[PDB]
Amino acid sequence: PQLHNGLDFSAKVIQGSLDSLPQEVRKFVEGNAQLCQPEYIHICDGSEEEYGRLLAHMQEEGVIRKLKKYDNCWLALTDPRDVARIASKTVIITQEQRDTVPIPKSGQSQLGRWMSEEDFEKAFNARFPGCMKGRTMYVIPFSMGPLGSPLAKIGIELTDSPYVVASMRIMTRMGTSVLEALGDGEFIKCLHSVGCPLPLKKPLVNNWACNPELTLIAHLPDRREIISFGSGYGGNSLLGKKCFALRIASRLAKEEGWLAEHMLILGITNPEGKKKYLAAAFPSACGKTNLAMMNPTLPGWKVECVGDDIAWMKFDAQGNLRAINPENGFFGVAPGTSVKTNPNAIKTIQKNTIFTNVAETSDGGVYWEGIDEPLAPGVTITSWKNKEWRPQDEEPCAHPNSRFCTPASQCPIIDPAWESPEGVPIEGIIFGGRRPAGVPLVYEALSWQHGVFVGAAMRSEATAAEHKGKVIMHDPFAMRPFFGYNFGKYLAHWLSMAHRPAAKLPKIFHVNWFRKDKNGKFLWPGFGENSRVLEWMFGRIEGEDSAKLTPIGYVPKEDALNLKGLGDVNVEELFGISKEFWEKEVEEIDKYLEDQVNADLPYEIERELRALKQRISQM
Ligand SMILES: Nc1nc2c(ncn2[C@@H]2O[C@H](COP(=O)(O)OP(=O)(O)OP(=O)(O)O)[C@@H](O)[C@H]2O)c(=O)[nH]1
Ligand SMILES: [Mn+2]
Ligand SMILES: [Mn+2]
Ligand SMILES: [Mn+2]
Ligand code: NA
Repeated sequence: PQLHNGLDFSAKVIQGSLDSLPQEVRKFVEGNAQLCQPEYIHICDGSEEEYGRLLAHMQEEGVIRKLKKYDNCWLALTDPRDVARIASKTVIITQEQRDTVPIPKSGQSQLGRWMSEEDFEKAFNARFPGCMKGRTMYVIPFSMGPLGSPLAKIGIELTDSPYVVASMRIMTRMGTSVLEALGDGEFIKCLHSVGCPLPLKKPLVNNWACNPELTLIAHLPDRREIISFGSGYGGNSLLGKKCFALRIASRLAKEEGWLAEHMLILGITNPEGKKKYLAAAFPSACGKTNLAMMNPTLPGWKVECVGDDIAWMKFDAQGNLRAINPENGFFGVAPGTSVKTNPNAIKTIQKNTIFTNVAETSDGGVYWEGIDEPLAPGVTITSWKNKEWRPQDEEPCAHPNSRFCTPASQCPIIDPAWESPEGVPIEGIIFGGRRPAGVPLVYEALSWQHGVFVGAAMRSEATAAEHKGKVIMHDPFAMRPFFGYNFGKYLAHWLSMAHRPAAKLPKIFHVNWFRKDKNGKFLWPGFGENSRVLEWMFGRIEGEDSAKLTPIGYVPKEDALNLKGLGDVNVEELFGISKEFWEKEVEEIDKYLEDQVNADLPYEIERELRALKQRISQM
């Protein structure tokens, strides 16, 4: 069917067969093989054999090290220039800027970053041609969600990184069964290159291929495409993790009437054996993963994990808000993780786990700040920078957002319905973040509309490449880095859920684990003690008379919370609501919503802001 042997890359296939791919999958693979000029094409099958060899190869090349203390665990240390998502290089392309972000009255939008089609075409042409020369293009067929679930979506990721392949096997469902399930159906096109064709133009740092200068993570929702160049790390390279999971999915969700959110999903069971599912949106550094796998301090209570990071939610015919975890593993922040703060994570990560940018102990174990396991005298620490490290050094031993990448199936408190194709019925949505002052331990929204306002108004003390130290910033719905489209329209979409006939709208709560006294000490012990707060939400969903009305919403009554074992807890200060603080809070929210959202702000949000101002004025 051709004049030469040009567009057929069969000769370069080293696993699988181009003939076995669906027609549109093949076109995507061969079009990008022509552009990127990889040496080989490896069609991934997801098999155990594929994985072990892939790992052994990366070991054979010094890309990863085997962690000899554990069962089949591996360490990758990156180039320090490639250590997180870079917000300024993360862009969404649409015809009109306003469909992607509201137009800010001053400075930049804090709610997204748009690039024109024209600008993106130029950027793409400056990056991808020839970018995989001398490397293998891996073809990763993957499902976001349980295979065959009506809530699941399929992608194909092309990548030149075996680290991506290994990690995507953990974090998504991938391999031949996905290609079988897909047939000729639609899929998200995911294109990734580390941007270091051979022979290398620049020196390789720490055996970690990347192109910081040209790093660009792009999303083209109208084309169903994600195109990412120059980073090998995390949400920039595992294109399911955030690019698909939140940015593309939230736009699909908008079109199709569902929700794609930065939320954990947990199941909680009381001492009577009654069970409920809760979703919670907190920003990075605010403890979704701790909550999602909680070991509850309260006797007789049980928490089970459905997911720790992404929730895809859609109302079913009965009106239940059904949530799936579209991921297959946990991509968790390592620092701060311990038997104390997260015993169930510790049990999950002892096998078949890939660690990135953590420290290594001389006996081949993992180490990081806050691990709360002292070492035997004589055991030394190699930092994530590959150097020897002593506890009194300036630098930390692990990168502060270093990660583990671990199969979800290995969590000992994994919910037996975590892969159920219909999802789990969410009865409560929880918002929260780090507020050192003013915001009490827990409150409950007065209505759905108020609850959406509470999500919209979220602020949190965030912590390096965008500012020095900790600073309180807006992070509505914990989605500030992740909106697929105009935030004002996202709020409208949330509000519209109230007009679905027979919808069983979840109760909305806001939490604050991080309130501090005058001297900077935490008022609330947190972690497993947060079961006490979950108990109250549970009772509130059951309609128990355990709430006192305040201007910000409902709070627990005096003695409504079980504080047995916690007699030193300053409840006065921890639940205190100051008129002065809240006058300032509503003024600041007003200014932020005006500046950042303006003409796209829904009426209902403006009304909730007025209502809150009014309630505060009567204090
Ligand atoms: N004081 C206090 N700190 C907590 C609590 N729960 C979690 N943390 C802290 O939150 C941090 C861990 O949160 P992360 O794992 O970054 O949060 P996450 O929401 O899972 O973030 P991503 O995985 O990036 O989405 C550590 O600093 C913990 O000490 C709590 O109940 N109280
Ligand atoms: Mn080699
Ligand atoms: Mn997490
Ligand atoms: Mn996250
Ligand atoms: Na390395």
